[PDB]
Amino acid sequence: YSIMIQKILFKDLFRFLLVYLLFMIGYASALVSLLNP
Amino acid sequence: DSETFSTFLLDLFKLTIGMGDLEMLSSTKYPVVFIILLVTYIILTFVLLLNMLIALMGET
Ligand SMILES: CC(C)CCC[C@@H](C)[C@H]1CC[C@H]2[C@@H]3CC=C4C[C@@H](OC(=O)CCC(=O)O)CC[C@]4(C)[C@H]3CC[C@]12C
Repeated sequence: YSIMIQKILFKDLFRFLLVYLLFMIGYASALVSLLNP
Repeated sequence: DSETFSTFLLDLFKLTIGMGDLEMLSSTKYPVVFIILLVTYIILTFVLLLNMLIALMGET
């Protein structure tokens, strides 16, 4: 189980995190730009 | 500082449940690293540790 967790953590979780980071930051930036003080 | 630890542990477990607020961080220096550490703590507890428990039952 530890070996499997290490395997999934490095390979699949790297791709998922890298996929999510730009999407999240850009979408949140878009929402922030939407608002006007 | 046993009393401080005793209080904070209850607060931290409550935050782990998903209810409460992290108001105690006012006395901390370098709050950013504390935020990051709590972020990673939540990520490990919810995403990886909890998921592996889910997976084990399915395969067995
Ligand atoms: C995730 C699994 C494997 C670990 C199990 C979690 C417990 C170790 C945590 C969850 C809630 C925690 C408790 C939350 C509140 C208290 C009361 C606290 O003493 C007090 O009464 C002062 C604080 C208060 O009165 O609320 C001492 C620790 C204890 C038992 C905490 C110690 C650790 C506990 C039992």
